[PDB]
Amino acid sequence: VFRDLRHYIDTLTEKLGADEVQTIKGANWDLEIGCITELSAEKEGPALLFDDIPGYPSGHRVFTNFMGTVSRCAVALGLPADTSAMDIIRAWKDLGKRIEPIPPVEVSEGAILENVLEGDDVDLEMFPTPRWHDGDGGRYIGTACMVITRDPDTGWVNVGTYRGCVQGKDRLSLWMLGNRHALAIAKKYWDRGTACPIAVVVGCDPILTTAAAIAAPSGVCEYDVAGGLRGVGVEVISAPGTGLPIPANAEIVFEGEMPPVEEESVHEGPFGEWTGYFTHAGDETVVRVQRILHRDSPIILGAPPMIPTVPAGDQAVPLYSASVTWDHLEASGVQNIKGVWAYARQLMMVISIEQTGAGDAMHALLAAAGRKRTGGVDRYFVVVDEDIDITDINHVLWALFTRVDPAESIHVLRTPTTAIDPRLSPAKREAGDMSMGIVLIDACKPFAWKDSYPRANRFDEPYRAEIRDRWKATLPL
Amino acid sequence: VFRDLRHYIDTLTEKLGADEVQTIKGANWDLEIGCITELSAEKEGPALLFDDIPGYPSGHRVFTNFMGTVSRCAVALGLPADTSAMDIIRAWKDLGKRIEPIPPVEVSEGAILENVLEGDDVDLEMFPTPRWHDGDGGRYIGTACMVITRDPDTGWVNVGTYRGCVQGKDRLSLWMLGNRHALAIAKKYWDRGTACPIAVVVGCDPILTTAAAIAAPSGVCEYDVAGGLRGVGVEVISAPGTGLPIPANAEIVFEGEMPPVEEESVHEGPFGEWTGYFTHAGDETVVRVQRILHRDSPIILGAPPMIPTVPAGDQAVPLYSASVTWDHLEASGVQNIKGVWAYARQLMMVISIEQTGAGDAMHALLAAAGRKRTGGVDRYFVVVDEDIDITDINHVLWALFTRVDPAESIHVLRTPTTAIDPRLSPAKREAGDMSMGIVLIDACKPFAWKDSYPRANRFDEPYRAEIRDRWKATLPL
Amino acid sequence: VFRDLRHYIDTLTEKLGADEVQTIKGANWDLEIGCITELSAEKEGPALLFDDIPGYPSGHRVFTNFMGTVSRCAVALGLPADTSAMDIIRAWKDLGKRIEPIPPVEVSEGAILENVLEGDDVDLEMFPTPRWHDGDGGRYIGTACMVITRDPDTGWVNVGTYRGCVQGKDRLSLWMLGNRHALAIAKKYWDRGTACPIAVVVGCDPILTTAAAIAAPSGVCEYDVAGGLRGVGVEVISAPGTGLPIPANAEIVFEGEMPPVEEESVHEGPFGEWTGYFTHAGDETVVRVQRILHRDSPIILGAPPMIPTVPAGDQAVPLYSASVTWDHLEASGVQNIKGVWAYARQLMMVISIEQTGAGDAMHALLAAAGRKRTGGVDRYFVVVDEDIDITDINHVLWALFTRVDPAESIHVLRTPTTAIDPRLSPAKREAGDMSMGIVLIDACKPFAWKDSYPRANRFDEPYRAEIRDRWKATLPL
Ligand SMILES: Cc1cc2c3c(c1C)C(C)(C)CC=[N+]3c1c([nH]c(=O)[nH]c1=O)N2C[C@H](O)[C@H](O)[C@H](O)COP(=O)(O)O
Ligand SMILES: Cc1cc2c3c(c1C)C(C)(C)CC=[N+]3c1c([nH]c(=O)[nH]c1=O)N2C[C@H](O)[C@H](O)[C@H](O)COP(=O)(O)O
Ligand SMILES: Cc1cc2c3c(c1C)C(C)(C)CC=[N+]3c1c([nH]c(=O)[nH]c1=O)N2C[C@H](O)[C@H](O)[C@H](O)COP(=O)(O)O
Ligand SMILES: [Mn+2]
Ligand SMILES: [Mn+2]
Ligand SMILES: [Mn+2]
Ligand code: NA
Ligand code: NA
Ligand code: NA
Repeated sequence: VFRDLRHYIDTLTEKLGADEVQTIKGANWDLEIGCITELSAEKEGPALLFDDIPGYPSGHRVFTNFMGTVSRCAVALGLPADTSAMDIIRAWKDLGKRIEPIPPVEVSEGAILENVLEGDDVDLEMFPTPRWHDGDGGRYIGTACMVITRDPDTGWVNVGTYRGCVQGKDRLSLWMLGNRHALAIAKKYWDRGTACPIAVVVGCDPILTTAAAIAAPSGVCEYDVAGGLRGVGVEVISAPGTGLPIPANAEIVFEGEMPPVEEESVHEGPFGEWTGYFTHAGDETVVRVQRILHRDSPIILGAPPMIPTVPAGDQAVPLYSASVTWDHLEASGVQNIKGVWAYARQLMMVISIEQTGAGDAMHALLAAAGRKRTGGVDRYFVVVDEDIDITDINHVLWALFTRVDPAESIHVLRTPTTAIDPRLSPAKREAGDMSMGIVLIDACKPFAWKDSYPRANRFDEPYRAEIRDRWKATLPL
Repeated sequence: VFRDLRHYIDTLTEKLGADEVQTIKGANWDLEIGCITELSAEKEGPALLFDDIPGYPSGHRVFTNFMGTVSRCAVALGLPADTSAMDIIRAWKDLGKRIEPIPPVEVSEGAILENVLEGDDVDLEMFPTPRWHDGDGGRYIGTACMVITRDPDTGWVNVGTYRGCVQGKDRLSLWMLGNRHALAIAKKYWDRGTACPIAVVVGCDPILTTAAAIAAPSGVCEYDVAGGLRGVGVEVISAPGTGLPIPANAEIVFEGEMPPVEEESVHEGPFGEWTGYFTHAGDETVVRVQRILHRDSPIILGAPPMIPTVPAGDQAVPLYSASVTWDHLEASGVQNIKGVWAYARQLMMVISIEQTGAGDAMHALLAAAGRKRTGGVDRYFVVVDEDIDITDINHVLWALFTRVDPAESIHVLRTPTTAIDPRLSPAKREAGDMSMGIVLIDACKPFAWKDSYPRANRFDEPYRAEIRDRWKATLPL
Repeated sequence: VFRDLRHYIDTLTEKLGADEVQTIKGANWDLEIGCITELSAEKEGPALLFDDIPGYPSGHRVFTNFMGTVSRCAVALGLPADTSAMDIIRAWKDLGKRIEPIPPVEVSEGAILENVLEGDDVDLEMFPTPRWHDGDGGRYIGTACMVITRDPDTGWVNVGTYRGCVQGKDRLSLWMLGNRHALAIAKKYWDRGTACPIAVVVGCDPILTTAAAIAAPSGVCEYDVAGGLRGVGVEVISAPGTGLPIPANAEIVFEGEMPPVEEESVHEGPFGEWTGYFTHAGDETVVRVQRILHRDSPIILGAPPMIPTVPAGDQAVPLYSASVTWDHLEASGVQNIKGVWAYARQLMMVISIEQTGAGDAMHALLAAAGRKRTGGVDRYFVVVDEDIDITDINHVLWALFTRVDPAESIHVLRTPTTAIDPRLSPAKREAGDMSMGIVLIDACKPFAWKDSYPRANRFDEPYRAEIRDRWKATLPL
């Protein structure tokens, strides 16, 4: 529950020390910002606040890696700064069950109205938008962002997150996969020979984009869902030109209309997919930007895609993957679950149970492998006992390294993949052949003889936590 | 919604002709009744009403195979006599979602009070109980039955179905698997050095035992659930001796108490498990029978176990298996489901989808294989396209025979089984080794080339149904 | 040993009651007859005798499903109406060994001469020929039929069964696979610039077509073989126009000549292959029909292809498949064979042995899998112990469901298939790639521990037969 981006940054330095966010002066938008973000992300550095970008006025800032740590996700979710990775999951999972839609609160004034820019004054190049990676088609101002549209017939307002590239001083490309709600709406104003009116937020309260990104059902306005996660409706404004609701204290908004493909498209160069590879460039859907709103010292909220095994700068904890699988395991009557986690979004799913029967391990693997398809590359599935910290790749590895008989525990299944999968050959795709496969890896102590298992040389968790909280100041631990 | 067994039999002959139930005179309780039931069941004969059993008074009857057909399950569920097998599933599945507990209705009079028998008059041998199979430990009067107990502290009343063998003129053995609600309750009166008071119904309205058998949650009195499936609470009576609620128009009730194992057990010979094999004999939990209630011409409702690939005389349609898997496939986001069915309870699960993507088939297989473990022998899983009648073993076979590449479509998975599995070796069990396996068989037309699939030489379903309903009288069809 | 079709129908109602054959009035040749045949066949109804077909004179009849039951095959083979399925096999197998060629008996008069039709009077459309399935290329009067030709040089007369479609009022298409004896002969009269003279029988004594269908060696006139199975030579007539021998009391004969492909072909639409799929339409070999002979109230003997897992209306017992495999198992020194059966012609072969050694089961599987290739789709092979009724799909299933360890007993072999196989992809065929595979499934009680196998809950066979023959009238059983 944040007022705006700045309340969030503050909150971070309140709960974590002034070191938790660090301001960087004189990095360049071209490659340099992105490359810093990527390395800092790998090293779980501070959240980065980029200032005095050469060619740009002071306070014209970029904020990256803003939720690229466990402890950060906890603050953002407003739990104790020191809440465990798996506790966050437990929390998220259970929030899921007790949240009702709380609508946005109208509100009359707000920081978004400090600088409004119309007709000629509309220059997208005014922002210090980075070119995040060599090979991007342009500069992607719209990453951790909101794309807002209103259904004209009902009045549902849908906020989702589509990549937005700067295509000129008044054009912003968006890429929406076929099935996107924004597009569903959009087509109402097309089959009526108007444009589809749209606003697009490119910096603001991260809880809001956390929500924009949530795969909310149709008809359901993800503004409400945000209200749900914070507990009070979000402070909002009729955008002047289009009427659409935008955040009162947002950082930067573009308003205006998006016509049909057949009338104006632009070339939307590649950008990185979630699997850590560049997707395809095409002629994409573009928006004519008619208004720019921005606060003084406007910050862009930047989440450029990284390879998925790097901490994800916009939520390092895999909230959705971990939690939704966990609900499926329960529904699938798997028992004594101690934890569910995902590395690289969903490419290794990990499950920690307490085995009470011979079939538990294989039952959890098949359960996890059969859950609701999402992003359509699946690969590894790993079950382990209740003494493995599955949020700690090292610990999971040691289990894969020391509790797996490869002749018995590795189950390679031959199954199809999806076009998105970087490992499908041109020859295969073209022939409609989607064969890939998955691995079910049973890394559990064998049940028949579990009590006879060699004992781990490692401190128990309680003690680990006694020493941690005792040697708090002194030493990272 | 039946008044009693006799309303049900009537209903059967009303909806199906007087041929649907047939009365059999002069078969013997020893083997002969059972053996007739088994063959008639295989041939989907009439529901059998056994009369003039030698050594027994007229009207002392046995009723078997009472729901051993699709069309019978439909009448019992009170849908059109001619409702399709899969329509029944669709119905059951959806009833599941709209039923609330409707409690039993007290009622003052009823047919159960025509003959009450106390102290010396209590002779279990009075009933023409069959010895259903050679190898049964005795005569099993308690098959399609209700075992009623009341929790003394709360007052929850639990009705479940445990095998009941006649162990003398006043003793009835029951076998309850460790985790049975009756036993949960029972242990309250043991840890208090009283017996556990119990009544046991051995003939009555089959909807009632349909419900007794439903794996209802703890705390939940499956009398209510019966109320749910019929739409009105069930007509019921405080049994005189124990207070427990029993059906007003029931056929035969035994009331009395069951002490702890350590005080009186009996040898409870084998009887057939659901997998079509004899389980183990042991010293079992026994009930001292103190009252016998029975109507004039009392009928025993008999469901002896058959091998599971025979039509199950007590519900030939696999209501629970088919429906609960279907809910899991939905939850697991499998789509365009046309049908789910099970042969031999759950040993082949079959799923009919309409493929819209390369991964559908394997996704449905894994989804089904990971669902909530129940009876703990799993074996085959089969997915097919939307033109297969999966309720017709012949049609499913032809798909397994003509749409499976064995080198690509048969996925043998190595997984553990449970002690109940007749194929686990003594050597394995003793060593705690439960290895068995399952098969995922993709019997779908290959998606990459589906439109090029050879065309089936078989009448479309609409036409099949035009000719069927047109040539109705004339010819079985 | 039947006089003609009518002696056969009679024989059926003599041995089985008047219910065994049922006369159907006012079904239409277009689809309706076929669709009734198919459903009645699935339900093992009566043999169907179709009368008063709209547009057609009375007694112009169609007879289907004429041998679509075990008990029917027994009557046809003239054994006790109640001979077991496997007894029929045992009988067939052993007949095979004691039959010598008994030639046809000349005879002077016969029912075939009641109506002869020449030049203009030749109208094939006169018969109430059904269009058996939607998708057939025309109406297939020639299904359960005889195609008779005489070798001009030697005088061998060959009768085989090729599909015959009505192609006009005086043209009948035949499709002969490359290697067919009729064609072998035919080519003698082509390489001599005459037509090949031919007669084609389309209703008659079913023993005769049983024989026409028998894959008799070259040089061997399958008229003789018929003599062998009945014990007396068959009553026969020089057809007037061509001289060829035809049955004295046949129902319907067409006589005339068939020229070479290059001189007159017709389009021979698809019809159903034995694997339950439509084959390819092509330009086919046609016969110019010059004579029509028919008895008063002439019946067409109709065996339309059904999917192979339906009871085959023309012999539900798989005489040839079951018996010839059985001889191979013997020759392959497999021992204590109790039974061999086939479902869907040959797509699951089943073998029942009495195991006396560790290697028996796998030895029977490989033996069966290596036998003489016939129709060129093979798929499943199943061995079981001597207590399985392998003629009862339910019983075989329960064995596959409860006696197979999938991790040990399922042997998938990678082997090529043939073009006929509906599951081979266009891409594969075109590349000359015939990979498919087969499964060897050992469903035997494991020998090492067989005596410890859980005991079947099912009535022994003797008793099953005591109750069956005791409760004969009373109840189907
Ligand atoms: C978090 C997030 C989600 C992206 C996304 C990105 C991020 C960071 C980017 C900016 C890094 C790369 C682009 N993204 C796209 C995307 N969906 C889409 O169709 N096109 C995209 O370009 N999504 C998915 C989208 O955010 C969620 O699936 C929404 O719930 C879908 O919105 P909707 O349900 O209202 O249609
Ligand atoms: C339909 C049915 C279910 C049997 C059953 C049978 C049938 C026909 C028989 C009579 C053929 C063989 C015996 N049965 C037993 C049984 N559960 C058990 O612990 N012991 C048994 O002997 N069950 C299971 C029981 O009916 C259901 O699982 C109940 O929902 C469990 O009751 P509860 O939930 O109240 O404890
Ligand atoms: C029983 C039977 C066998 C058919 C047959 C059918 C049936 C019902 C039909 C009518 C349903 C479909 C068509 N059939 C053809 C066929 N052989 C062939 O080359 N073309 C066919 O069209 N055969 C095979 C033929 O009957 C036997 O293989 C003969 O033994 C071969 O005759 P021959 O040995 O004298 O050449
Ligand atoms: Mn949405
Ligand atoms: Mn219960
Ligand atoms: Mn021949
Ligand atoms: Na969204
Ligand atoms: Na119950
Ligand atoms: Na032949």
